[PDB]
Amino acid sequence: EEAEKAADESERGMKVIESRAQKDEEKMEIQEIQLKEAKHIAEDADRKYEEVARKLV
Amino acid sequence: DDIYKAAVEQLTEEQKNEFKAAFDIFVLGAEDGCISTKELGKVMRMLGQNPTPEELQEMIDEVDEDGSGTVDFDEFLVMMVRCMKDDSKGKSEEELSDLFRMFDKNADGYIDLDELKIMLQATGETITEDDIEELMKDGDKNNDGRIDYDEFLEFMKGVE
Ligand SMILES: [Ca+2]
Ligand SMILES: [Ca+2]
Ligand SMILES: [Ca+2]
Repeated sequence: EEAEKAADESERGMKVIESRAQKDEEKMEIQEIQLKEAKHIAEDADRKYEEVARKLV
Repeated sequence: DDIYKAAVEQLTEEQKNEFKAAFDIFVLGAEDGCISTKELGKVMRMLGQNPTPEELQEMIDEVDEDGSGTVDFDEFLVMMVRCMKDDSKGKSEEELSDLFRMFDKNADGYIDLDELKIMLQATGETITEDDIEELMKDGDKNNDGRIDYDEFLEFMKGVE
């Protein structure tokens, strides 16, 4: 009976922690996408700023 | 650029290999294959200090030799060797006056191209015509054929 209790609790732990891990995987993918987008926007902003500074001079 | 390129050429081969490795690390995944304001600021954050954007622009302008607005390997060496200030400890005003006088041997107030050339000839090193022209331009600002004292003072920046 103690072994069965341990097995049931362990099965639940597997389901919940696997859900956690999948959520972490989706969050990493989303964060990488956001990071790349932010980096490209920053590059574009820097280029436009350099152009505007040349024109300003 | 003068002291910078001098220090660059003073580097060893193993040092330059480490510099190339660090460059590949900085442009790791970049889109221009060089270190721009974005990539330089990313590296600065990875380190800890935060750099001003206008400061990033002024720095990239103090290391480039091409005109790309980004730092490549040839400019990576300059950006990674500029730490030591070679052009510091300016000579005393009396020493500067002595320099101008001995460069103006005929006592006239101007360092004509003849004096500069004979000086380069006297130094002993193999003087290339391109070197003569570049130094003549660096000194003689208005390009009148002679280096006055103000133009000579201008000739002391980047020199030590
Ligand atoms: Ca460049
Ligand atoms: Ca003279
Ligand atoms: Ca002149």
